[PDB]
Amino acid sequence: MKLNISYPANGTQKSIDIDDEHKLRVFYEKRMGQEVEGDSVGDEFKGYIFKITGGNDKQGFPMKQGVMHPTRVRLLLSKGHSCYRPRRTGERKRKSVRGCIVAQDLSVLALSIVKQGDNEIEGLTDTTVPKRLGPKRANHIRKFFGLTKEDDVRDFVVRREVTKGDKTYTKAPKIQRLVTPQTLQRKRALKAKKVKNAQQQRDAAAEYAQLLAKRLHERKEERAEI
Amino acid sequence: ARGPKKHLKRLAAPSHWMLDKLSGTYAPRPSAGPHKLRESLPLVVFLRNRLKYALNGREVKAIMMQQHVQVDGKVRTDTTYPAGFMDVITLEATNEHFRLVYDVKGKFAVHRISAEEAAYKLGKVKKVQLGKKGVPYVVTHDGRTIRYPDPLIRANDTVKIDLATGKIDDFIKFDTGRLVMVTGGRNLGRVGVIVHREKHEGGFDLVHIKDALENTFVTRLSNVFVIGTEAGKPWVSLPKGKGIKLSISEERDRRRAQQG
Amino acid sequence: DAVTIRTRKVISNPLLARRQFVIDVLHPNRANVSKDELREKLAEIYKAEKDAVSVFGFRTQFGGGKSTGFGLIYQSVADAKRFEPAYRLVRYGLAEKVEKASRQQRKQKKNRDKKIFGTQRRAQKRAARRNA
RNA sequence: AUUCAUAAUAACUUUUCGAAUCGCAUGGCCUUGUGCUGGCGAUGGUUCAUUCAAAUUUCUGCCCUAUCAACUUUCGAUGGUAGGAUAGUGGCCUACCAUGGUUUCAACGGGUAACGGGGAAUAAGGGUUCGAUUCCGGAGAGGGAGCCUGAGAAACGGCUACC
RNA sequence: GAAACUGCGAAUGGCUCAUUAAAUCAGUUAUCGUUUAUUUGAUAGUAUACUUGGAUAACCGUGGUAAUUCUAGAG
Repeated sequence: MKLNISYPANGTQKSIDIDDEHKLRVFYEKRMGQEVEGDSVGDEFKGYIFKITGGNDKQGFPMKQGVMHPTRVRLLLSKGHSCYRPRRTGERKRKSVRGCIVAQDLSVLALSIVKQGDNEIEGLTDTTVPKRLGPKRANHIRKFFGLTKEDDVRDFVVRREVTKGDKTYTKAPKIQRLVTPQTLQRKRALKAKKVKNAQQQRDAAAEYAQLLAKRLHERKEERAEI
Repeated sequence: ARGPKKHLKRLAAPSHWMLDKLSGTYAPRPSAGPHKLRESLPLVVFLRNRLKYALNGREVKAIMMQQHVQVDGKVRTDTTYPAGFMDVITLEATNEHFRLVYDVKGKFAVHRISAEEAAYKLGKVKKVQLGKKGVPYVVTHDGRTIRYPDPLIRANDTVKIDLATGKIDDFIKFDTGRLVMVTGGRNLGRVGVIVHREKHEGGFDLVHIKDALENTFVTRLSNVFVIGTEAGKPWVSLPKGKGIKLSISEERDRRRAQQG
Repeated sequence: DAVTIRTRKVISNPLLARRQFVIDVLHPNRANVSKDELREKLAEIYKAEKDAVSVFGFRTQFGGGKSTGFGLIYQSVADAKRFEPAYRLVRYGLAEKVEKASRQQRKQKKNRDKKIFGTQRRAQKRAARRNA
């Protein structure tokens, strides 16, 4: 029963394997998201606490949160649910899924390390990985670099440089919600168009009012000659 | 049938487009727009089958993608734009102008006009009523809406509209003695002058008309398009014929006479 | 032998910046000339370049001899390339017939991309790892 | 032709929307500040109009059959009042009430080797026969039913279930 | 210029004639009895703002099932 542990702190994943069925009882009858003590699992695992994040059964079906069964059910899955991707808008498929309760019939158990123990795993704790891209929206740059509102954000976005022999350069994301004179001009244009339209409607209403009063005048003479 | 049709079979296309039978299965389907599907002429027909400016519809697409072709002055790129009665089509690249007008034989003849002429049109008043905020408007036969019209205007009246600002220049009251032009029916394309109107409550009103040559012909009120104020003075140019019907023997005589 | 070119129904076509007319060849004692030959004669007559001239649709009257056709006189290679389709240009040489596969092969490929979500590299490397 | 449009008053609302969007040119004004400003446009938005549609809907008109003369009304049949539901009218459905509705001028039932029509064949005239099928209208996607999405489908080159 | 998100289309078309006999359909009406993307006209100044937040895909990365246009954990 392979165990798919991952350590979010370092962005590290390692698939291990446990065979001795006497050494997996600590997970039996646990649910998804519940915490588990790593002390009883093997030896390299003293002090560890894991979060049960998921799993797949012997037939390959994934676990789903909220199905409190230790076996499989069939559900009408739609958009927004786990274990389903709609193929067209409004589609719903009835699919077989594995419950969120852990038994011996699982093939794999997915785990997240909540807190490191005392030893090190060769590739799950000692090493790290970086986040593949940096902030792209302006205010997330401010939040993450602790910048100020007034600081120039244009030149301090992180760049990644690809070295294809020669003529080498960095590639930087465009900043969305960055403020430019273009944005100000567009806002001014829209406000001015609202102003102009209101003006011209007021003028038209006034002119029609004078047309009404005019024909009132001529109608008064027309009726005053009878 | 589950939803709106997007194809028009060739045999189901209106006959006044003179579409040849054996070209292919389908016909242009005029887009939703200012005029009815049946009583309009889509631009691809106008710019291909009339003027021969294009050998096919792909070249019609190319021509209109280059801002060449205009309807009522505005630029249109919808190949199937429902151009209809009184519409003005401008072609600046060729230095040429047109106006869709019913030739007496019953169709849309290729009516060339001048640049000064290609800046206005005419519009029948469908109805008059108050919108929101009590503002009065009148609806025309081309889906144009105009606010603050003359307080005297009622239904069945023709208005002059400038093609640039969308404003009304001048209009006509509907009464006996007006030059008109039949919009539908068997009397299509012919130009007459109002003689009398008979009012049927709940039914369809009837109008009695007379050509320049003395011919009294009746028509549904809904097919009457006022085109002037008196006899002999239209507010637009008229095609080669001035809207008077000639019998088949008359036309044959004229063809022999012209050709020698 | 005494080939003549005769034109009627001439349309000046500025919208496509070209010119449309009908072309008749009066050739006796001959089957017919190639379209390209009419392009060189049209060029020499109207002092325009060869690549600005395009002709098509040639049919001969019953009894041999006279043939009709249709031609275009553009006003640059640039224009005759802007307003023209690929097949005429492949006829002349102003383009190349693109080396696409058969229609069945292309459609079958496109349907075969419908069975993969995401990038092809991802599926390729995934299947390679699972086939170890 | 209206309790129409439109308007007013008092209140109401798990507050609808009255633009935190995008491209190219970059101008003019100085009280020179990354200043105030402003050109063609993309896209979007409430309501009304129009256009493309839809859903109902009036009147008249279908082949053979009585070895089909009564039919409908329990469980809606015909009508009334009130509601519910619908996009909306309406027994469309519910509650109460009345006993009605169709028929020899052929109802109702049965047959159809019946989708309807524009049309086709033959044709002195009057007729007879045919129309699955190039256009228009309807209906269906093995049989049945039920839905999602969407302006629009009871959709099947969409889903769900049974056979 | 891939992928993916978003939007739009997929209710058109094409096929068939099984059902269906006041049903469909034809001509003729009605909507003062309703919904309507789109098109085209119009049309809203209403009593942190040098422009607010947090999610996920695409992507790298560990995988599971004999198998499907199956998908799960993690960044």
